[PDB]
Parts: sequence; C-alpha cells; structure tokens
Amino acid sequence: SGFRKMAFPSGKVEGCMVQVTCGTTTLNGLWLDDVVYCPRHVICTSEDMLNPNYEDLLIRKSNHNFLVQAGNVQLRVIGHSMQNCVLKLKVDTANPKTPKYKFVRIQPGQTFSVLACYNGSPSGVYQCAMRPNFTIKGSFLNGSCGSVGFNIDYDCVSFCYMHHMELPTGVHAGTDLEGNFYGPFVDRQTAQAAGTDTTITVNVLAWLYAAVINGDRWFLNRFTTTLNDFNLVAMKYNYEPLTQDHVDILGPLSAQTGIAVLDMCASLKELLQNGMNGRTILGSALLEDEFTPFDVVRQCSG
Amino acid sequence: SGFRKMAFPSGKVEGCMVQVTCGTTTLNGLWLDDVVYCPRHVICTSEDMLNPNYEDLLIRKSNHNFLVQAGNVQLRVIGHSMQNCVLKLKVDTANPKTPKYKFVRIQPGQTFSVLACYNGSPSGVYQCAMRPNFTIKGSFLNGSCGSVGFNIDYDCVSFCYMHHMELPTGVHAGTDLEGNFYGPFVDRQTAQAAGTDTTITVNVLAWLYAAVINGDRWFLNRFTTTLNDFNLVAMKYNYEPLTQDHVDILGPLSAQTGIAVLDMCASLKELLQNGMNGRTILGSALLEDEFTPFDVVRQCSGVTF
Ligand SMILES: OCc1csc2ccc(Cl)cc12
Ligand SMILES: OCc1csc2ccc(Cl)cc12
Ligand code: NA
Repeated sequence: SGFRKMAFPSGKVEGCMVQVTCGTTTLNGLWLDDVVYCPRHVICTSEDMLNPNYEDLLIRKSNHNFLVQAGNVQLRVIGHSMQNCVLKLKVDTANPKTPKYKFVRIQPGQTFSVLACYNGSPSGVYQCAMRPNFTIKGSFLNGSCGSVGFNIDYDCVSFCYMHHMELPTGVHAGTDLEGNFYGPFVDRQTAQAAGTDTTITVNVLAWLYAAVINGDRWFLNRFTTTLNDFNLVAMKYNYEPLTQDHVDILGPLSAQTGIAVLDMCASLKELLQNGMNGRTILGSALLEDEFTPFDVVRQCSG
Repeated sequence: SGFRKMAFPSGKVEGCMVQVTCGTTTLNGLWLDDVVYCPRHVICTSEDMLNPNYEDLLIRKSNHNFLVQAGNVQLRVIGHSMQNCVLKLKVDTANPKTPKYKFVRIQPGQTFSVLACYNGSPSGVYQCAMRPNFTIKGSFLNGSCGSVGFNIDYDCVSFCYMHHMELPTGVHAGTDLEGNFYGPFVDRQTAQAAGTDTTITVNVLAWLYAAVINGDRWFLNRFTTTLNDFNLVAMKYNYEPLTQDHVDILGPLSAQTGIAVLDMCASLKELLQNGMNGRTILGSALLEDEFTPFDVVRQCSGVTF
C-alpha cells in the first residue's frame, strides 16, 4: 500500500553527468556516446544575455575554449555545433556508461524525474510534471543549468528535459534534448513570464482512481455528468479541459475500479464544490495533478 | 528557487540490489563485499510465519537452498548466518560495485531515501521519514521486501533501513542493516498495529523556514514565545515536544532567514490554533514534517554527491 511521488532510479543518468566550463561560466552537461549536450547560454557573458547573437558568440570559440570534466578526468573537445538552444560538444571519448537512451519531447501533463546536479555532480532526484503553461515546478539553484529530466521505461532512458532558466515566479523553463524550448520561452533575458497555469484534470482523475485502488471511496457520489457539462464546471476552477483522448486513457483505471470515467468526473465536480471537509485523499489536503494514468498503474499494480 | 521532496541519487545503491529466492518465496537482497543481506523471513513458508523458530528453520536450510541472482549472473552461496532479523548470505564473488558504506541506525524524525525494488530490480526512489511511532509511510507492493533506505554523506552510503512488512493501516516496518527492528514489531504472523503517531515538530519548523527562504511569509507575526509555553501547545495538538537541542539544530536556519526559533514557534503556535485561513505554504494545505533541518539546508545550498 501507500502512494508516493516516486522518481525513477537515477543511476543511469548519474553516469552521464559532466561539468562544462566556458570562460567564467560553469554548468552541467549530459555526456552520451562522444557528445556532451549543454545549454548554449554557457558561452554568454552577463552583457550578452539581453540580446545574445549566439552564432556570433560561437564563431569566436575554438574547441579548447570548452573545459569538460567527468569526475576527475578532463575530457578533450574535438568539435562543437549548435542545435537550436543546446550546444553539442564532440569529445574524443565515448562515455563507457552510456545507457540505452532516446530523446523524446513530451506534452503538458506528462511526468518525469529530474536529477538536480551542480558542477557535474548529482545532488538529488525528484518527480516533476510538465505544466499546461510549459513550465515545471522544480527545485533548482544557480549552477543547476544542464540538469536533465527523464523517464526510464524498461532499461531505456527517455531524456525529455534540460534545465535552462528560472522565470520570475520561481518556476522553471527548459528544452528537449534537441534544444527546442517547451513553451514560448527564449534563452534570452527578456520580460517573459509563465502564462496562467491550470490544473491537469486527467491527472487528478487518475489520482482519484488511485485512491479507490488503495481502498478509499468517501468522495464518490451517485451522480454522473456529460463530458461537456463537466468541462463547463472544471474550467471555472482553472482546470484543464478534459478530452475524449483523456477519457480513453483513463479506461483501464475505470475497469479496475468499476467506476465509469464520467462518474469519477461527477465526483471531481463535487470535490471542487465541497472541498474535503477536514479529510485527506492519499495523504493530501489538496487535489494532486502530477500523477499520470500511466504513473498510477505503475505504482499500484507494477 | 523551489522546494520538492528530494531523494538522494540512487546509483550507488542500485548496483547492490540482487534477487534472493529460497524455495517459492523471492525477495530482494543487498550485495556488499561478498555478503548478501536480506530479511530472514525469506526462509519461512506460510505456516512457518505463524510461529517460526528461525534458529531451527535456518539450521535445516543449506547453502544450495538460496538462489541469488545479480540481475543477469547467478551468485553461488558459500555460507549463511543470522544476525537478528536479517540473513547474511556469504557469496563466492565480491560485488565489484560495492560503494564506500556504513550501517547506521537512524532516530525517529530523521529522513532517508528508499529504493523500492522487485525481484532484485530497482523500480523507484522516494524520500521517507522514520515516524515517531517507528513506522514509515512508504509505497510498497508484494515482493518489495529487502528494499533498503539510505542517506549519502559525501561518497559514503549510510544504510539505515531494510523493508520487512506492511501493517494493517498500510504503513511499513523494517530493521536496520544489523537486523534490529525499528519499533515494537516482530517478523511473525501475529496481530500487529502501528501506534498513535505524532507530528515531528522540529521538522515542521524547518519546513516553515524553507517557506520563508522561498518567499512565503504570510504566517510570520510580531510575537515570540518560550520553550515551555509552546510545548504546552505542541502537546495539545499531538506534536512532539520541542527541546533545546531542536532549537540549536534550527540555528543555521534561524540565521539564514533572520527569524529566531522561538519567533517561528510563535507562527506555528498561531497556525496550530487558528489554521491556514485558506492559504497554503509551499503548495501545501497541511503542515509538512518529513523535511529535517539538514534537508532544508542541503536543498537551499546545492550540496552534491
Ligand atoms: O542562466 C543565465 C541567464 C541570465 S538571464 C537568462 C534568461 C534566459 C536563460 Cl535560458 C538564461 C539566463
Ligand atoms: O511476508 C512474510 C510475512 C507473513 S506475515 C508477517 C509478519 C511480519 C513479517 Cl516481518 C513478515 C510476515
Ligand atoms: Na513571530
């Protein structure tokens, strides 16, 4: 029993973290095969962050401007190229600890684990979700740029996030491993702010199913709802619209508990209207939206 | 910025997880040097669990009755012995990935990371606290037994917990790595229950300090109090008593925020008496007590391993 915000075992990503230094700036890099991936703003001064011309900054760099350090060993750079907002540094050594991996760009609502790192050294691991406004609610300090987010389905590491910045509201923005930012953000010190965030409705529903699985039923009721009537109510609580896709993905959790999706939607409607009256669901006094349907099935059945 | 329930990187411990099978029961083992550690109830059957004589049950098993698989490769058991409630299986091969490590016993209120495993394969990592009633609120399914809890201090893994059982309320119980149980629990099929839990007061204060560090300040006020006065309130709300030792531990946090410990207990005083008034603290409507003061420091500092 029990239900926890659970991250993936981080060992496969730990063996990939290196330190990248350029000038006075040092951050983290991801060392896979003979390539080290890191945020391209490593080549920027503070003067440059307002309107950096990354092509012009990079052209003035040679390979030996980049110090890559893997634990105690210095890695020697033999090439460099820019792909969108990541720098790709070719090094003379393939990482002997390179796991089975792929790059995946994820959708809002998808979860993943973050390995926070400083100076190429892993500090901790925690579970995150891509918010609907394409930010993540992480825990990052200065020097954490280049830390990555990942899933491990079987023993293949699916890299989906690399940390680039913290926005004014204390949330975090970054790119996929192709260097494409999630959301409308840029690696540029502009007046950019996270859009108004919303609750991930399909995830709350999955987390309610998880409560029924672990033996809780107090929040159910005898009512049902149409999909559109539910969405009309939910968006008045800043909840994400629920789509038929979301209804389909919840199917297996509906079968395991015997509660139709729109019946659980009716229970979510009543919870939003009533609260919990001094009660808790799976140990929380708020409705949790950072567990996906997939996450619930992995932790409750295996 | 930001504050999240953070676990230690689990790589050093992932390389020690093995699968141990004895008969039809299979669980997880910890492979360090040339010894594999696992709960001794692996040798028991369903009828043995109601009243096992582990001494007599072990003297009847032999080395070949233990199938230990290090993922791919089979490990050969050359010897077996008991220390308290853990079984020590000598193997023919030393683990090449053995990290620097110690066996430590933690105190209730201290936190640690749990690497949940099934059939010797790690499946997830999460952060736990030893509750004052000596249980932990983990997430475990059948086959999780033998999973381990740990902290990392520089390069050294400090093993503190090994999973043994789940209680009727869905919380979990286990031993240190020397086989001594946390809490008044035994490894037999008997009527066992978690006692009434209490809230780890020093940890709630540490988490309020974490909230001030992250810009949550609405709960601060102009008042202060005394250790004696606040502990009267803590007892009323099923909070652990706050000691002068706790105040000394919160020193480093009381300096970084410039808010005295007794000053913050006044805030917690008012939160316990009047509630939250619809507002949240670090994204929570409850008072979180599974962050130690060190946890809050290390996360707002950047300490890495
Ligand atoms: O991390 C350095 C930095 C300073 S301002 C700004 C804006 C965007 C990004 Cl990605 C980075 C930075
Ligand atoms: O799964 C083994 C088992 C059955 S009942 C009981 C009570 C305590 C402990 Cl530690 C184990 C067990
Ligand atoms: Na005060």
